[PDB]
Amino acid sequence: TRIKKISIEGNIAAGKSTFVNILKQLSEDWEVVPEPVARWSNVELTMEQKNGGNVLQMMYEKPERWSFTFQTYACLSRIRAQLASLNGKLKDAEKPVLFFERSVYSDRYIFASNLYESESMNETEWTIYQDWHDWMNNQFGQSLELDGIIYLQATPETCLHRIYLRGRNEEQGIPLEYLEKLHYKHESWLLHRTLKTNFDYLQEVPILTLDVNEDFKDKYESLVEKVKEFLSTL
Amino acid sequence: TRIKKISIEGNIAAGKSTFVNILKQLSEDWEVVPEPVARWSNVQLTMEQKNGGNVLQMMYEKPERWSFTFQTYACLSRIRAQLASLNGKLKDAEKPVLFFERSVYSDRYIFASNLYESESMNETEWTIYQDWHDWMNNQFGQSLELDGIIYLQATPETCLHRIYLRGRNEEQGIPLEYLEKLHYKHESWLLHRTLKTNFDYLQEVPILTLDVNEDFKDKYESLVEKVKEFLSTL
Ligand SMILES: O=c1ccn([C@@H]2O[C@H](COP(=O)(O)OP(=O)(O)O)[C@@H](O)[C@H]2O)c(=O)[nH]1
Ligand SMILES: O=c1ccn([C@@H]2O[C@H](COP(=O)(O)OP(=O)(O)O)[C@@H](O)[C@H]2O)c(=O)[nH]1
Repeated sequence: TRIKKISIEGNIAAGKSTFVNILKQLSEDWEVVPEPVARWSNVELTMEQKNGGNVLQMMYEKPERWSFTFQTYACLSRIRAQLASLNGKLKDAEKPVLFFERSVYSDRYIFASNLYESESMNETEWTIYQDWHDWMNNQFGQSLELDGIIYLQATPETCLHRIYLRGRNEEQGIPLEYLEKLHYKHESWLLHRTLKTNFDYLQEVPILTLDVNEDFKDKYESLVEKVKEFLSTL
Repeated sequence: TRIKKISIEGNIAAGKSTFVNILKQLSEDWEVVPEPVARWSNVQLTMEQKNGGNVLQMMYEKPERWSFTFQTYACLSRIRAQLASLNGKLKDAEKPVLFFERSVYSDRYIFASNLYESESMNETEWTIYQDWHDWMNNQFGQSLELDGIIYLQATPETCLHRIYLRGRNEEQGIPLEYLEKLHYKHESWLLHRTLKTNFDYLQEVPILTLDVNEDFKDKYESLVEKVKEFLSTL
């Protein structure tokens, strides 16, 4: 691939969707793959979305019965959406960048891992999942390997506040203590670089850490400048 | 691929494992991919096999909770086991044939389908499975497309008797009425060719139907002769 693939990572409600749609518009060479599960959320037919909608709501109702199915599908959907763009976009662009909202790595090492640590996945489901994940990506990930990661870093308070603001019903019960596990997970993974994964190149992937505690919706030029400077080093 | 891939299909206990190991031995050009789930069954600690054992026994205990997970993993395991042999075997062989015990088609159109009709998979799981199956094989099946099928045909009585003889504990409760659903499924798929699938080339795939009602363990030369004659037409 001659297209640069950057994932944007970070806590629930940190600002990823907002930042990713900001980026989209700043360049014709810049293109986005929104997170498939994002699509599913809202209240136009599509089979993935019918499935996604259903499993997402079953997830809220009973995670210990639907984590493995949700996370398997959430992942496949990601891989195919990212392939679709990798292969169908930015062909005439001279500096092509593809921004992935989140990645197959946060699928496994943040979200699936959490679910297993909450015992919503038992040892068999967790082992089956990582194996399938291992294999799925061993074959298909090859054109998906990330050139860089941007980390939108927000305190859990910030995140909680933003879940409020987003006002998406199903989300309003998410406690601070949950956002803090994820935050510790992200910190470990992208800041201290302690989280050892099964994808070796990850240990050498450049990370950009961006503080998004302060609202950036109308004031984002310095975040974009840091992105651009970052991109020119990859 | 210059290797010929033939799947051996048929009801539980019809004789596939037996016939497949018979074939293995008759030629250096002839090579087998045993069904992964077959592996899992016994005991007397590879990660697939720990997973496979666990989910297989959870399947016996509660199919309506584990059918999706079992059938997802049984299938991935098959795809990767067949890829492994497709790419690592029969390189120096002049007439190379790979015999697959069962296939990704019986995974879906016999076993998964059955489970869905038993209501062990709900509409979402069934829809997510076929889609994942569609997609998994749309990408990876390309070197797996079968050149031919052999159908080992046995009455359900025969099969039941053989489940008896195999003496595998977990299997001893399988009723005749279950083996007859599968048999009707196999008949519909490989005899009347009415079972319409999502893989178009399947409608033109040559099938060899072999009566294995009579024991063939010590008397198989005419079955092998039919196989060889079959193979020369592919
Ligand atoms: O600079 C920002 C970025 C985020 N948001 C708000 O935070 C909420 C959720 O943001 P987003 O969908 O981007 O979060 P994520 O996609 O990371 O989960 C929405 O109300 C956004 O408008 C905001 O007010 N200012
Ligand atoms: O011609 C035959 C075919 C089957 N068997 C026995 O019947 C049992 C079930 O057959 P198999 O395991 O091969 O069935 P499959 O599931 O592989 O179709 C095994 O113990 C076989 O040795 C036999 O004695 N003679």
